[PDB]
Order: sequence, then C-alpha cells, then structure tokens
Amino acid sequence: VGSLNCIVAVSQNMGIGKNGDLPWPPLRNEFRYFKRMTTTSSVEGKQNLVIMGKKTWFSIPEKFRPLKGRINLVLSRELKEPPQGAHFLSRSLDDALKLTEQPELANKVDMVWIVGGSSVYKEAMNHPGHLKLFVTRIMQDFESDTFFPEIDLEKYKLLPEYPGVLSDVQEEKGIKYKFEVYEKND
Ligand SMILES: COc1cc(Cc2cnc(N)nc2N)cc(OC)c1OC
Ligand SMILES: COc1cc(Cc2cnc(N)nc2N)cc(OC)c1OC
Repeated sequence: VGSLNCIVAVSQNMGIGKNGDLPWPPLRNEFRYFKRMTTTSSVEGKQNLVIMGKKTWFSIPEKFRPLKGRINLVLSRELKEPPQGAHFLSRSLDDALKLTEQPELANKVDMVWIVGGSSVYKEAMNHPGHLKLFVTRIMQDFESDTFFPEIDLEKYKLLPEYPGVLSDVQEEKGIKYKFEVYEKND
C-alpha cells in the first residue's frame, strides 16, 4: 500500500460544511483538482482508496457516489453493511487501515485518501506516522457548522511546492483560493 493523505477545502474561519453542503458556491476547477489528486495512481494495476465517514458519504449527490475509478470505504459503527453504491465498511479508521493489509485489498490499493469528516481528519492527524495534508485555503469567511481540526505546525511542514499542485492564487465565482501541501513524519 502507498502513501496516507488527507484532502480538504477549508474557509478562513476553518469551515468545511454547513448542514452537509458546501459553505461556499461550487468551484468547478477546485473540484477538478480533488478528482485528479484522489484518482491518479502511481502504480500499475492498482487504484487509490478513499475513506470517509458516514455523513460525508451521504453528503455526496447520488450521481457522484461512489467516486469513480477509486475504491470507496465508509466508516461507521451503526451500519452493518456498506451503503448502496459503496464497496467496503469498517468500524474505525484503525480497522480500515488494517483491512488494507488483508488479501482482498493488499495488492489492489495504491494511495489512501481520507476525505472527511472532521472527526476522521482529527484521528488521522493525531496518529503517529508519515502523513500528508492537501489543504485548499478558501480565502474568505463562510458560515459553517463543521470545522477542520487544528494543524500543529510543530509537526506539519508546509512544503514549498509539490508536482501537480499550482502554487499561485486561483479565483472562481469571485472567490480567491490557493493550494497547499503539509507533511509530517513522527
Ligand atoms: C467526499 O467526496 C468528495 C468530497 C469533495 C469535497 C472536497 C473538495 N475539495 C477538496 N480539495 N477536498 C475535498 N475533500 C469533493 C468531491 O468531488 C469533487 C468528492 O467526490 C464526490
Ligand atoms: C460530489 O460533488 C459535489 C457537488 C456538489 C454541488 C452539486 C453539483 N452538481 C450537482 N449536480 N449537484 C450538486 N449538489 C455538492 C457536493 O456536496 C454537497 C458534492 O460532493 C462533495
């Protein structure tokens, strides 16, 4: 199995959702970046795995569920089988990463992308090991009810650039944003 990553878009007041919807108007090119990063696999004959909580799965419009060309795993203790359209279910992030060693996935999965929600990001960000965070900074405040956890800059280093990631300021629908990549190894 390859690298462990989180990917998120976040407003200036740390918002990542409002009642299960985007806090901001849809940004087409920002979503195209999410699809490219999460879908593109370095290794022949493997796909990347996306891991998400239950409320993040059901936030996705039905037409975009499952994320095509990626293996889709949902975290839940209440569900007893994967939701309609999903491929795998685990009770926790720790269990999911353990599954990734088992015979039905060990040779199938390249990179692992954690796509939400807040408590799933917090557990991944606070566990030891090598982890990257791909953070889109949406450069204004938007009303939110769910937030990204604190990034401890002691341990996460902001990289000076990264291949396939634009380093300058972007703008769609009058909203400025920029892409960043953070790396820890502890
Ligand atoms: C959980 O699935 C998706 C989540 C998002 C939100 C999102 C949007 N942008 C970035 N950089 N990260 C994110 N996590 C965007 C997506 O597609 C554009 C998803 O596929 C359906
Ligand atoms: C999956 O890509 C997403 C797109 C949108 C806005 C949106 C965009 N297009 C359509 N057809 N329906 C929508 N609700 C909203 C989303 O979440 C609320 C998405 O998932 C993160």
